[PDB]
Amino acid sequence: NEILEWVNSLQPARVTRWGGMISTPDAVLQAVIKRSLVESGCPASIVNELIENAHERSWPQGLATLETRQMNRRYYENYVAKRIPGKQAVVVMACENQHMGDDMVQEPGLVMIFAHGVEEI
Amino acid sequence: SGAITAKELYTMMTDKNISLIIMDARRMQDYQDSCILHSLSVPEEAISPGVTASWIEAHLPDDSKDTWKKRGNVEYVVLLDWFSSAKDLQIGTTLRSLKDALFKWESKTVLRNEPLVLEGGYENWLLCYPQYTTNA
Repeated sequence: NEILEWVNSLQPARVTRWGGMISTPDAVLQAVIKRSLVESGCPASIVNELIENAHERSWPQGLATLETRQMNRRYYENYVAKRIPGKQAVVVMACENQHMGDDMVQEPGLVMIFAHGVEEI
Repeated sequence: SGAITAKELYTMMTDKNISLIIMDARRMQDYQDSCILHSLSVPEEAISPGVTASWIEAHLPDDSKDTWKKRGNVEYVVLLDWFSSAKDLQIGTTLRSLKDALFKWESKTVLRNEPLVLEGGYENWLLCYPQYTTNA
């Protein structure tokens, strides 16, 4: 479908600074990120939900608090993550991440924004 | 008051007897180029007049938030930028904005002591004590 095609159009991402995560991005940042998602051709059916899930207030339990994120850091390496074009941000899609639990990813996915250290594989 | 010299800060850092957080309010890239060992980046970009401690916190990466939330645990919070001293904390100034967020406006965390401004800033520190700095 339209979702899988978009996901496969994106480049695999490597997060090298988990400690650089921005868990409470402001609206201006969220709009900029959303723009890049839309411009990458993110389907209208999921784009709004992914951007909702770019903030800790909508992240699953395994990511929800700073304390949890510090504890779980070593498990985050196992995420299958795609690069949001031109940004220090990734998408983690539920379809790629069934091996991670429902407390690590929910449908349709989530967005993590970083200060730095996001690379391609 | 509200001040500390480089000598007094060096003595504090070398005598690990007193707890301290050093907050560097220079630009992101300036911090990355060179900063005081173990100092916290509260970048110029994350600071404007009238902002609250928690507004600053929301703009910080995870690792920086950990230190920010622990600011009430330590005896002293030391503030620095490139060139400023405690005399230079006028309205609109980055260090004045940071200090007011830490010590004047509404915050869940009360500091144990008034924040201290490093006299001469990072310019003076670099020349006095470059071995307590990230690049060699």
